[PDB]
Amino acid sequence: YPMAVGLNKGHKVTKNVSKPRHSRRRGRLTKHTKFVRDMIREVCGFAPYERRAMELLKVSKDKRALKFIKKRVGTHIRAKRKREELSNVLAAMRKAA
Amino acid sequence: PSRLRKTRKLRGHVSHGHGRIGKHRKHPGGRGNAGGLHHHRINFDKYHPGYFGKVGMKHYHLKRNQSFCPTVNLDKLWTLVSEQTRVNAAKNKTGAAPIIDVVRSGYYKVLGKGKLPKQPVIVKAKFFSRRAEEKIKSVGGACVLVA
Amino acid sequence: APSRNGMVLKPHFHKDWQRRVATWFNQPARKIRRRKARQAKARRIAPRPASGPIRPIVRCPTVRYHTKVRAGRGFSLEELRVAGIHKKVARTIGISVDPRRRNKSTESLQANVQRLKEYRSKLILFPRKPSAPKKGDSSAEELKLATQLTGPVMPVRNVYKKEKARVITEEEKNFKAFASLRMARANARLFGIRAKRAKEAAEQD
RNA sequence: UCAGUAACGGCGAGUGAACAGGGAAGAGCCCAGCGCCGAAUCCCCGCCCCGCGGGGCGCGGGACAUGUGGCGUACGGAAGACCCGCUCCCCGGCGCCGCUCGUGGGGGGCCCAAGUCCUUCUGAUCGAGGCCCAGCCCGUGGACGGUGUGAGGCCGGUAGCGGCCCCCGGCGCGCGCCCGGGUCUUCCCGGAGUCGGGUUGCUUGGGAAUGCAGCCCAAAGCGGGUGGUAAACUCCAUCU
RNA sequence: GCCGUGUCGGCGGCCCGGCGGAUCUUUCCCGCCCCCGGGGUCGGCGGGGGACCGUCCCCCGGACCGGCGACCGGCCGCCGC
RNA sequence: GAAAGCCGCCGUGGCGCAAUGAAGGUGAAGGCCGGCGCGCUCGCCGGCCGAGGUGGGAUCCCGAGGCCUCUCCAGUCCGCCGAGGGGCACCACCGGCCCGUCUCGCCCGCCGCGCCGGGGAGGUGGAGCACGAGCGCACGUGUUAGGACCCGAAAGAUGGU
RNA sequence: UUUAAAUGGGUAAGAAGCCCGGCUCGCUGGCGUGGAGCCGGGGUGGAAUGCGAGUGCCUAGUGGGCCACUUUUGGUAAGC
RNA sequence: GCAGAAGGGCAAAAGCUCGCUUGAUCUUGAUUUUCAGUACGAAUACAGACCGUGAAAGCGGGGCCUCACGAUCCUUCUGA
Ligand SMILES: [Mg+2]
Ligand SMILES: [Mg+2]
Ligand SMILES: [Mg+2]
Repeated sequence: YPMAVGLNKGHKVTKNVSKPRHSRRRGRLTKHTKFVRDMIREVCGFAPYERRAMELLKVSKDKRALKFIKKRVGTHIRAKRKREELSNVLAAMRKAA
Repeated sequence: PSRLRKTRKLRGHVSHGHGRIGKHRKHPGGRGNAGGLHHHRINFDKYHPGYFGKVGMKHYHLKRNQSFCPTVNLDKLWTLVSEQTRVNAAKNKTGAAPIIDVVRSGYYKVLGKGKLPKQPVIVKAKFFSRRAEEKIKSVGGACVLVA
Repeated sequence: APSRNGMVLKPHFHKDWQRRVATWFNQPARKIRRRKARQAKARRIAPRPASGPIRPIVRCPTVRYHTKVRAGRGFSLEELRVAGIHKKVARTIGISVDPRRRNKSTESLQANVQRLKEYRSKLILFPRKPSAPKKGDSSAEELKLATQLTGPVMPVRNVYKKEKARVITEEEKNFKAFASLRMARANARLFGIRAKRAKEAAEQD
């Protein structure tokens, strides 16, 4: 009993299954590229804000750490993603020892 | 036609139809809608009541395609098909009612308007009003909905 | 400046507009300049069809226009994939290609594949010197005309169905009513609120 | 067309887009990266194959360049190995023949018919007249100059008129170049002081900031951008 | 000899007749979907076909007027030669 | 001939055919007849129909009676006709319907029984409905924006000598 | 200010009026009360004089005024 | 005397004293005054709630009446 407004809207067609367009698989990690970024962050090191961040992230607290990452790296969706990969260095520094 | 107008008939007369005293100059009341609250106030009420102020909600970027629904009410409903249909509909065989879908005639909603005739229909619209669909269910017709 | 009962108006002439004026005096002169650019483009090419390649069946967007059928841009590689022709071969067969187009319905997919194979079955090629792969004898006896007019396979042909006559039965005259519009519209907006109160009785214990 | 609409505005005066939709026209591609090929690449100089109106593929020396020339590759995916069924191509240059839709272009010089009889006048192109063949020509009754108002006296104008001179785009002998497609298997797969954030300016219809710019801070990699009300959570769509 | 308008008929010309219809026909003809090499109208799809209705093209009869649409005959009264 | 002609599966679109609300949105037909439920201040089924009613209302219709060279018998006509009738447009009034809000209230519905849908009765707000009148073109008057009926400053700005 | 003119101002001088019969009401309420409304019926000559009215749209000019009787304010008065 | 500037009004009162109270509340229209016959302000007659007072009829939705005040834009609070 198909109708235009409501919760099952629209004229009913059947979906075309298709392998997705190749542009959409663009920011994947592609293991050789994982090797280049993981090798080069130990020949080069950490930024001065993310050394101060991981010396708040081991002792001080975490709500104040992300409040420090909120201001410098831009948004909130970027500040958590930075805060969790500094914590995965801090976990690999201490708990892998 | 420069011949048929007031300025040929008014040539010879000194102030050219504007007066010795008032002596029409350029802009004695201001340009445009100047002074609409101050010295042209009595013009803007008594002829444009409502002209000053906020009155509703702002809607940024409306699209005049989301709100598009044309309407046909029930007197204009039998002209969407031929007159050869309805004369063939009622000549006493069975309850065979024709379709009338307003969507391939370019209408989306069916509103109410009295004197829908005695024949049954099946009417395929996107929307209906409740006055409209109970005129249809009282002539023995049906009301089928489409997306 | 205003007077008796009139219109309050905004002529947008408060800007120096007599320099930016556009008069269409060359407009008959440009209509016979782009007829002669169509005639000397028709006779210049070939017996290849005038007004260019074959366009697909395409449905318009946006609620107001989604009941009509429009001529599109190309042929959306999936439709070229099913029909069996190659993507770089196709545009010298006379077939337009739009690679950024998506097919997510199946009926509108199979419509243009039917269109594209109907084109290939009414096409005659010319070998340079008469080798003719995928091609045989005399060119459909000189192809019955020379060149077509404003669409090779009549690009719109927006068609409607018959739906001849039915009998007003039970379960059809009785249910699908205005109450079904009002209740379905209300459940569309009371869906997220009612799924929130259900969580609140799920954390009730 | 949307539309003087959404929107902006001492919300005053005023300003003010876009998306669908109908048309005109329609055409698509390349690279860095990531890998592969013994730098397989390019420039200059010298004498020649052999040439007109001069540019080369051939030969020998100097450089460029591994801090990366070239080939195959570009997100619509790609490459390689398989397997499967086809196929021998395209490009310019040379000589000449055959055309060219208004009937290719440029240039010069040519092409119908009263100066008849009477008459007015400074002078006629005036006015009258030409048998029952309609006085003559007309695919030529545009125009202008000629002692005044001219189809026929004179340039011309008409006509896929004719002949002349030069020039152009395209068939066919010799150079130059030449394995594509499908199916499966594995590997590969991307642009940073940029995005973004804060703040300050200018701009916009863009309004809790449309765009731009300065300064400061400054990324990620199931990432990033956008989804027209700031923010958090969540799902989806879409692009790269 | 004549055409105007309702009434038809010969369904004649409809298959060697025009167009129009969101009339009908799931037995016609073409490439396909729904189940167990075949098959079920088993519901249709894209197209062609041929019935029906609406209006316009002839033939016989019939209706009125023969209307600025007309010729011949006879009549009356003019007319020039 | 920069004309004219045509298209129509070139009508997309414009304006009109529907209004109202800030919006979500909703969205203009009634009366009678015959019966029934506490014919309960409320209503229900079926038919007949169909833009309601009142007061005015051009025109039209009917019209006793009236009007003719001798009287009783019959015809067309025309003029005069008190009165009566159906009443155009339009005006005033009353009722009705649709949308926004208000008050008072009871009942019904189920792609799912709910901080769910629909209905009622009264009152008010609307640029509404109540058998469509618009569109295109042309002309005239009026108002406006433009140099704006003509002429007229003291100024201000930009770039130069 | 008890009293109180002349001139002046309003209304009325019929058919939309008058009378009678009936019926709706959820208003009013001893009451077939009261009041509104609706329907139907009955009788038109209702002061003088003059005159054709009713109605809508569009609309220019004007927005410095001045004088004289009579009535009055300021001023000694004024072509104030 | 009635708060006050005047005028009008007022006697088992509209004054004076006392007793309860919050109608100086909630809501829709109509009307008058100024007037263009617009607005604000002020006022009047209702209607619908909810109340107060009184034995009750009634009276009351500010002051015995004539004056005592204020748009759009913006801010703020309140309401479902
Ligand atoms: Mg004037
Ligand atoms: Mg200056
Ligand atoms: Mg004037």
